[PDB]
Amino acid sequence: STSAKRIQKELAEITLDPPPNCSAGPKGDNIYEWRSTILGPPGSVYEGGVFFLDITFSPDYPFKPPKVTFRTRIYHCNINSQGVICLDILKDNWSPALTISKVLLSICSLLTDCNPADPLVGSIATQYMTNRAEHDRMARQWTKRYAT
Repeated sequence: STSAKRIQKELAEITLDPPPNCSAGPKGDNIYEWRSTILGPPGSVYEGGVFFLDITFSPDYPFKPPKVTFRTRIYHCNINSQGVICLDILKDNWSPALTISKVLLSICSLLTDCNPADPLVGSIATQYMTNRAEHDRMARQWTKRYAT
């Protein structure tokens, strides 16, 4: 189908050229259900953390973005306690020109540079801007606590 063929193509692509600090692929024979491992970007507050994400592709992929959620609890203004990720390209800015590699690169980028002006957890966004020192202390603590 349009969908399985696209997924198989994107799987070959990502296996050959994975994003830095990231891997991703099917959980089993069902090619629509992937898992990903992302390492906290070196130099970031998440460094040393190992984060797991679930990825579910639609039967209408690539016309609907993949559903991507953090399984691993993380302290981040764009990622909530249910692992929902506030990322334009996962919602209104998706297009069929994008790929699961580009999504995962953008999420890696998001861990490096959060978007506090477009927050999912406003309290954390406010903290990032007014008391960065403390935000970063907490992000580090949660990384060690939950992602190690």
